[PDB]
Amino acid sequence: GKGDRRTRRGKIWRGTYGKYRPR
Amino acid sequence: PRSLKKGVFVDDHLLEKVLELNAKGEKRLIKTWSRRSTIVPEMVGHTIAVYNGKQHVPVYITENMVGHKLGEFAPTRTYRGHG
Amino acid sequence: ARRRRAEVRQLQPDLVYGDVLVTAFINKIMRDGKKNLAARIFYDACKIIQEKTGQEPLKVFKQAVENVKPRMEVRSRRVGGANYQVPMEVSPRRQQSLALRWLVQAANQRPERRAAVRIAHELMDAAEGKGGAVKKKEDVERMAEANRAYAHYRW
Amino acid sequence: WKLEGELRAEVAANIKRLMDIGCYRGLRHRRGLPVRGQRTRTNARTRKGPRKTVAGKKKAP
Amino acid sequence: GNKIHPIGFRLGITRDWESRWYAGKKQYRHLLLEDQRIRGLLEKELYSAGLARVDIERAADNVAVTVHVAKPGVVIGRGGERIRVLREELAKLTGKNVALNVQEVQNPNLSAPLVAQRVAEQIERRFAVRRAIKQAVQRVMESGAKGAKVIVSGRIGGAEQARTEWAAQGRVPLHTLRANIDYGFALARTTYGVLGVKAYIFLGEV
Amino acid sequence: IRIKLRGFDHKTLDASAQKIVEAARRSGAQVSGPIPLPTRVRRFTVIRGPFKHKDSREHFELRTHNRLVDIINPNRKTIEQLMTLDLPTGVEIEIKT
Amino acid sequence: EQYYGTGRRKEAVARVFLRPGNGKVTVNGQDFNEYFQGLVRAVAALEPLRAVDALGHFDAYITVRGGGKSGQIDAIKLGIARALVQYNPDYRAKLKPLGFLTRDARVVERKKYGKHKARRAPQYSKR
Amino acid sequence: ARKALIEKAKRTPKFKVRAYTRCVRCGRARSVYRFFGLCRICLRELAHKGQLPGVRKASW
RNA sequence: CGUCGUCAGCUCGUGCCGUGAGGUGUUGGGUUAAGUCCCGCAACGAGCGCAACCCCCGCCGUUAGUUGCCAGCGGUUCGGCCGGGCACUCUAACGGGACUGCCCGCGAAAGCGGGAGGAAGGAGGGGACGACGUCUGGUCAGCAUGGCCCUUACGGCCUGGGCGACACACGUGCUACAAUGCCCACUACAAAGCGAUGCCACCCGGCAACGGGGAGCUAAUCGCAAAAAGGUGGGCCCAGUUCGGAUUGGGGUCUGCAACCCGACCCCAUGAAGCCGGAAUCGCUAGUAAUCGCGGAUCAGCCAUGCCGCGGUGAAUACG
RNA sequence: AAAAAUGUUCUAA
Ligand SMILES: [Mg+2]
Ligand SMILES: [Mg+2]
Ligand SMILES: [Mg+2]
Ligand SMILES: [Mg+2]
Ligand SMILES: [Mg+2]
Ligand SMILES: [Mg+2]
Ligand SMILES: [Mg+2]
Ligand SMILES: [Mg+2]
Ligand SMILES: [Mg+2]
Ligand SMILES: [Mg+2]
Ligand SMILES: [Mg+2]
Ligand SMILES: [Mg+2]
Ligand SMILES: [Mg+2]
Ligand SMILES: [Mg+2]
Ligand SMILES: [Mg+2]
Ligand SMILES: [Mg+2]
Ligand SMILES: [Mg+2]
Ligand SMILES: [Mg+2]
Ligand SMILES: [Mg+2]
Ligand SMILES: [Mg+2]
Ligand SMILES: [Mg+2]
Ligand SMILES: [Mg+2]
Ligand SMILES: [Mg+2]
Ligand SMILES: [Mg+2]
Ligand SMILES: [Mg+2]
Ligand SMILES: [Mg+2]
Ligand SMILES: [Mg+2]
Ligand SMILES: [Mg+2]
Ligand SMILES: [Mg+2]
Ligand SMILES: [Mg+2]
Ligand SMILES: [Mg+2]
Ligand SMILES: [Mg+2]
Ligand SMILES: [Mg+2]
Ligand SMILES: [Mg+2]
Ligand SMILES: [Mg+2]
Ligand SMILES: [Mg+2]
Ligand SMILES: [Mg+2]
Ligand SMILES: [Mg+2]
Ligand SMILES: [Mg+2]
Ligand SMILES: [Mg+2]
Ligand SMILES: [Mg+2]
Ligand SMILES: [Mg+2]
Ligand SMILES: [Zn+2]
Repeated sequence: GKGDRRTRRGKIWRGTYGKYRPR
Repeated sequence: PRSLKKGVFVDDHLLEKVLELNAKGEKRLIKTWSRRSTIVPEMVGHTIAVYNGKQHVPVYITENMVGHKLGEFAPTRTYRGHG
Repeated sequence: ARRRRAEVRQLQPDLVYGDVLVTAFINKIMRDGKKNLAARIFYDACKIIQEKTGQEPLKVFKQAVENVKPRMEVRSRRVGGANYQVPMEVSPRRQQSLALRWLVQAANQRPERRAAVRIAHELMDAAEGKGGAVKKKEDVERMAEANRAYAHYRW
Repeated sequence: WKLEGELRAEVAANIKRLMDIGCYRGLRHRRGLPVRGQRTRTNARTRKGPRKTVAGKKKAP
Repeated sequence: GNKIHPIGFRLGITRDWESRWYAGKKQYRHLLLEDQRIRGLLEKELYSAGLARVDIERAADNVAVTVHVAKPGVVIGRGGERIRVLREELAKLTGKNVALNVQEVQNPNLSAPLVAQRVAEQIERRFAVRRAIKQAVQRVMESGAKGAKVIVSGRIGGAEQARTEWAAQGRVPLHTLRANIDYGFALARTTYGVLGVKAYIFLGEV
Repeated sequence: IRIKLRGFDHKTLDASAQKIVEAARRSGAQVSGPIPLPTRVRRFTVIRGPFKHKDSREHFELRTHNRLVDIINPNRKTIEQLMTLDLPTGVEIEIKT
Repeated sequence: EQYYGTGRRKEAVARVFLRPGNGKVTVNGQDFNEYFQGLVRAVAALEPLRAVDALGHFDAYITVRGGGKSGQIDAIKLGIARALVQYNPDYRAKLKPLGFLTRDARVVERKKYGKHKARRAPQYSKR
Repeated sequence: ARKALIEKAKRTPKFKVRAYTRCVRCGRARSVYRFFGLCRICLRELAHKGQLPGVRKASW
């Protein structure tokens, strides 16, 4: 879910990074 | 919050008021326009008059409100609801 | 259209069976452009029908489609100030398209979990004249038989 | 970690302290409004709940 | 209101830029503001001369203002002393090496910006507005142009109900891109208010 | 002996390119013909009206065309002559080893 | 010893090289079926030499950059057909009528202001 | 409250934060482009005038 | 500037008719996307419009070959990396190309139907372009400007506050309600743009935002960069759930003089409504819709899910 | 061969 910052999908939607979208 | 690499924030001028009052055997009414200042452990026991934009609201500071800014205790919006 | 007709879009025959009917069908399975997903669904269903009741699935698929083609359907007309149910036959184009539409549509009604099972099981039922897309086609043909009184309002 | 019942104690007592001291979030938790800078002209429906629909202003005839 | 500016519509087909030069991102604006500051100065100073088109070229520390004027003699002054009073005050604003050139304009009535100022000045001297338009369009056709249209908007003759007036002779294809159309606007300012004067001279397709 | 030219007008950029590679083609040796690097386009999309009329814009763009010219052998008979060349206004030249 | 066709479709460029061989295909050094794996529109990119019985007659060394995987596919379809006439022009009939020699210029229509895509429009609500 | 605001915008501020751009030509504080020192309106006027070197109406 | 409306229209000069308004022309037959052409005709011409010229996209050429490209021989730390080369792709300027020019058919003609060649055919697709006027439309708050009005104040500076309020109501949207789905891991294929107190390679710290080091790049060279749907492999098994991510507690990160009112982000926890939506209502005719991601302007930061662009995948249907 | 009533005052620029 794009609204779910806690997943790879939410971080892709906000274009930010973290443990849930590691670069 | 304020990045703790930098300190905790007092406008420096309001701080001067606090400790000038400490060394003198406080208290005194402290008017201020620094809602953006943190509450700092040297303030407990003082009553700081905070400007909500209209009036200078007084605020007696206790140990259990030190983590916060002074504008959290002088609200800026009068409301009362709808009727 | 107002000026001239719509020229029917010819599709590329699908690369497995070489069938334009398969292509139009896969396009009816497709959502949001995910064609390959819809290609896998139709093809993984094609396997299952070659399993359950071992038959050439393209022949089963064309029995489902054939048994869903509605030969008649009501349509609304006008004369004076009415909006009837006028029984009018279906053009062979609209015949095929309603089938493909109701095929996928009634297949997605079915309760099994994954799609190709839903697609395969409806095409198995519809090739034998059972299941959703049939009960819809038959039902449409039923309503037209009913309003055969307003058939004289056919253009 | 502290859990089920106990965790909810430290959540409740924190909100409690926010309302107790008169913190703006305590005023927010009192009147049951947002506390994190969201707008309330529209929405906030999670925090406020089912719409208590009221009459509106009338147009002239 | 729905008509594209005929020069902006043509820039690169019929019309060359008033200011032509290159400058990277870091000082395009600086060169643009200095030009705007220059053109205003001259469009204030050379207004009495019949200034029609200020060309501004730029290379490196020296700006080449080629000014186009109906009456060049009133610009140069006495053998180049007014031209020198400005070649300096330009440089006082330029800081650079201000190359000020004057250009003879063939037929002023073939210069839309000029005619627009004349009709603007005439209805500032309280002339017949309608007549001032037919007068203008006529001088242009006489002067050989393939078509002319002159428009006046505002409180024509001080009438409370503002109004547009115009006249046009020959062809004025605004949709045609190969059609050289000198556009020029001048703003008339009177006791009763402000008025707009649009001149469209069809010079002839290329 | 590299030279790169830039400008908004591409017509002048090209004539200011060929005027260079035709020059060093007088005192040889060879030159590497004017390669056109990709244009760097800067757009501007603004509301056509001064007020409120959001769904109507007007597109502009700033075209910064790019050309590179290389003269393979130095030969100071052009490393003197090129300085005596006539490049138009809206052309910016960069020359590198 | 080599036959070439250029295939363009939808920002996707293709340089296909028809060379005689057992039939194997390569794309960007990767093998074909390793590159379009599980992309059922695969075999459409080779359909040219299905109307000219040369399936196993040529190996192919293909290059594609830009566009997308299916966009490259129709570019490979176009170049393979393009190279076959470049092999022999008698092949043109049985290739041109079957739409192989033509390049579909269907490209994405540019977004236009006041709209959400090329033509999709903001929702109308009278009042 | 325009001229004092076209003036104060120039004057260097007490803090770099208060630095806001403002059109050079008309003094508009919104839709000001860094590239020109102009606003989106003035951008259109100077452009159409040809006084904007190298910019033409784009179409594609 | 919007609008009607890219709708096919609006008119003028002279002549003719009419006491006059005004009429004719501009109507009529056919035709076209078009007042587009044709034929007719007290009309004969003309102008604003329409089309065309212009920009992007599709085919070929020419000129070009680095930072772009590598077909073939040479090496090769096996990376177009070096020799070398510009063939190709490309980049970007100048050309060519389609004109109903050809055939068959119809027709008085204009055209229309179909066929050929051709990458493209009937205006090839998309843009730019908006007639006379209309709405006393919109904007004195972008600017300009007449008049009315204020002058230790309706001017000016500052600090704080407000523009973010919230019993409610509408518009436009984003995210969902799940299995054609969700999740982790590996693995592919874009275009267009931006980038010198700028973009940040790579390195260590950190679960992570980010921090500290630290190259390259005034950029077809270094970077933003990961494109994502997708593919492959595995997990979930129909549950208010491994759907959904609102709300809230706590813990931090950064920009900034300063995030209480009122920033974005990151981590732990929390895990709402929502099981596909009443009356009603919107968009879209093809690389369109639908879906997927990417960039830019503004910008310290950012409340952008907005706007303007970009490519990826890619349908349905039009009887009437 | 027709489902459905109405539009405050002055001004029409
Ligand atoms: Mg989704
Ligand atoms: Mg709020
Ligand atoms: Mg909008
Ligand atoms: Mg291209
Ligand atoms: Mg798209
Ligand atoms: Mg002002
Ligand atoms: Mg600012
Ligand atoms: Mg600004
Ligand atoms: Mg007459
Ligand atoms: Mg008479
Ligand atoms: Mg008459
Ligand atoms: Mg006639
Ligand atoms: Mg008439
Ligand atoms: Mg008419
Ligand atoms: Mg008429
Ligand atoms: Mg008549
Ligand atoms: Mg039309
Ligand atoms: Mg036109
Ligand atoms: Mg060449
Ligand atoms: Mg009004
Ligand atoms: Mg005023
Ligand atoms: Mg004003
Ligand atoms: Mg607001
Ligand atoms: Mg509602
Ligand atoms: Mg939104
Ligand atoms: Mg909504
Ligand atoms: Mg930026
Ligand atoms: Mg980025
Ligand atoms: Mg739950
Ligand atoms: Mg429930
Ligand atoms: Mg859950
Ligand atoms: Mg989840
Ligand atoms: Mg918190
Ligand atoms: Mg804040
Ligand atoms: Mg469920
Ligand atoms: Mg629905
Ligand atoms: Mg349409
Ligand atoms: Mg920003
Ligand atoms: Mg917010
Ligand atoms: Mg974005
Ligand atoms: Mg009736
Ligand atoms: Mg009544
Ligand atoms: Zn401005």
